[PDB]
Amino acid sequence: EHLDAMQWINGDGYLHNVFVRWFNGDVIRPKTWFWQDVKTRKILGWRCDVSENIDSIRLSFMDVVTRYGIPEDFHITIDNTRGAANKWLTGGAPNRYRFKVKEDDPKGLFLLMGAKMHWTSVVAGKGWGQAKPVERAFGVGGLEEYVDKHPALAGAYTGPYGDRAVDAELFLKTLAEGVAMFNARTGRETEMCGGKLSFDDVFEREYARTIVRKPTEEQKRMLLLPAEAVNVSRKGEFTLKVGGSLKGAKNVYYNMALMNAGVKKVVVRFDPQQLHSTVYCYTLDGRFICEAECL
Repeated sequence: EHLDAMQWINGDGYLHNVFVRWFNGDVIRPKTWFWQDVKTRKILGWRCDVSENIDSIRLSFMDVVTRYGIPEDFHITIDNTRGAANKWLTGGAPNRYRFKVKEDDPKGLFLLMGAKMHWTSVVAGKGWGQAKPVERAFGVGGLEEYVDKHPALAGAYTGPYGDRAVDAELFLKTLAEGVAMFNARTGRETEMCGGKLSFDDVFEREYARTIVRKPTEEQKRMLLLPAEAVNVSRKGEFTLKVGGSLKGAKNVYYNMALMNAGVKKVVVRFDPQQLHSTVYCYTLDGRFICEAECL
């Protein structure tokens, strides 16, 4: 069969060999999850964190569908043949962000998005080939040249440290630029690129020949993490004591609709990266109420 851009995406992980001082002050080795388009080899999204966990899988996917939309025939692969995604397929401590996070099921969420999940290197019934490229350079490993071995992180690079540790902000900027350069690099030796184009070129060309649908706000919000219900004061404000892997803070959120309505408790959906600005409030039974701004 024929393969469209975005029709089949591969999820892969990467344990970085660089010591980084994270937002909470701890010096750790970051782990990043990447979603890659199988046809063009373009990296479409990622999330990096202190450890391997489902949160990164779930949130990087959200980034991909928000940015490119959802194709009508969508295949997703997380090759756990040799148990390589095992640590990633594990919900972290329920209090990894200090405040407690509600236990839910991401698997259910993907299937609802209209994604056919696969746990092997191939898609049954289609002669599309394999998820991971045979050429290490066309996959996630090819990024070590642009990231882990970038001159700027050389002091913190350990290879396959409180004084050497580089800042989380510098590492994350370097990661984002390495991904950009990996995609834009021309002269790619693949069928689509013919030794001339970059992954970006072929992706832009083929993506324009694909039929995708944009995700609704609700869909996008269902991929956000659910925190255990917090109380709302009479003023329509509630608090989240942020911490764990994130920089400690006692965040207070607000929205008029919260007081001028009926609720005492509310379930908060959030993106760890946006905790500082906007979260989404839901009733204990799941009805969306409104979004709240960090005061």
